[PDB]
Amino acid sequence: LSLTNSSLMPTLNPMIQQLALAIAASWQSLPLKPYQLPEDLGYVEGRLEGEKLVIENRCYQTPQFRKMHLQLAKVGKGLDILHCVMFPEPLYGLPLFGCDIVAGPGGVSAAIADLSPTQSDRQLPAAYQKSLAELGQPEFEQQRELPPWGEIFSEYCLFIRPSNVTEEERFVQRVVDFLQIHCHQSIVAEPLSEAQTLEHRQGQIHYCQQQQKNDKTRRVLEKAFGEAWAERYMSQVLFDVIQ
Ligand SMILES: C=CC1=C(C)/C(=C/c2[nH]c(/C=C3N=C(/C=C4\NC(=O)C(C)=C4C=C)C(C)=C\3CCC(=O)O)c(CCC(=O)O)c2C)NC1=O
Repeated sequence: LSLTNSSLMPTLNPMIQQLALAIAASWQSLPLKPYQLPEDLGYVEGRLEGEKLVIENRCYQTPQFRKMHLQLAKVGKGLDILHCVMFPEPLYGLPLFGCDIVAGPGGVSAAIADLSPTQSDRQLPAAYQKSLAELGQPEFEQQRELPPWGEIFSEYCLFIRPSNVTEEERFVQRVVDFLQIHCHQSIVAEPLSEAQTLEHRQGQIHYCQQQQKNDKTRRVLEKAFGEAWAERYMSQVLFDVIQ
């Protein structure tokens, strides 16, 4: 999963670079297998009437994680995006790790990270609640309220505009902490019952359906590739509904 030869990495916002490295480091020694995206996608570029969008995809799986997708993107010279989701295998009932960072010439505008529930009661498993609580409440000067579709995110969801380098680093460290908890819980998780697996699958389906309501992503994709491409990308590459 080496990022050493990434074409985008050298030109991305430093917070995005550090987060990409931290995600890759978390995954590096796992029992990884490739996950083939639709059309074996790995790098793509598109332009219509405006700026070009350039995307680099990395995607893996393990027995506990159905799909581990790290996607870096740049629109034109200055708009930088990191997208990451670890989709759980429903059999093990783990939450969804996700993060999104958007940055421009004015710095990072949006930083989101969560471990999101899949249970019918919309709660994280008890072990996650406990480990997350023990991190303490992080201090951020510019909190942002989630849009309605963001009901899918846990009570521990971060959504901020970082105010300075200190906050950028605090946010990255909290994502590192989330990944450490997630990787640990994955090694103590056992296969669940058919009824429980079903429940968790539905939580993941709902997560994907709600993520597809995000017009901030959709507009960026549409401006570079058009409506049909954006719909296929969001529904098949980013947030595939398992069935
Ligand atoms: C893949 C391509 C991709 C694009 C083009 C993208 C764009 C993107 N996402 C954004 C917001 C956002 N992004 C998210 C969250 C997520 N988004 C996610 O993909 C995941 C996994 C999460 C959460 C774990 C949220 C909650 C917002 C704010 C939405 C809003 O303000 O309405 C914004 C607005 C930034 C701002 O208001 O400062 C843009 C331009 N994000 C992307 O990932």
